[PDB]
Amino acid sequence: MPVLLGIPLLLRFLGFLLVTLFGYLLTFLKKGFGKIAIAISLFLALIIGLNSILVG
Amino acid sequence: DFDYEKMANANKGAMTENADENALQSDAKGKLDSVATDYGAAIDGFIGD
Amino acid sequence: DFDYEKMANANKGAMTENADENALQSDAKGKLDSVATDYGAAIDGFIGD
Repeated sequence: MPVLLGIPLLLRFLGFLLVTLFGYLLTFLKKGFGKIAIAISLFLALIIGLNSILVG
Repeated sequence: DFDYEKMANANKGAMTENADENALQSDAKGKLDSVATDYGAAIDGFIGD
Repeated sequence: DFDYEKMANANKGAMTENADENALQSDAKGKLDSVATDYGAAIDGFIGD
């Protein structure tokens, strides 16, 4: 299906930006699931900590 | 004896550039991959404070 | 004795403009950098109230 000389490269580029940008969203998602790991850890560590004082 | 197929290849050469796919695709990333290291750095530095 | 390479350079000149990269890139920013100073100003003024 005949096309001009530059259209096939505009169509390949408009799906490079999309995969790069959708690649960044993934990186940031994974980071925010690491915050909820730090948070939980902290809480349970403060509980285990108080126990050791009171029983002493 | 017009060389039909010599005029064509002379219209082309005057209304066409040259472009390397894998060079316009390496610069783009190069600039968007510098702003993504400052977005990460920010996030990382808030969870350490 | 058709000057194959004079007709070409006369088709070009009639179906081509002129464009300065660093002038179409300075206006764009100029207009988007005025709406970003009103978005910041807003945020800043809520945290001061």
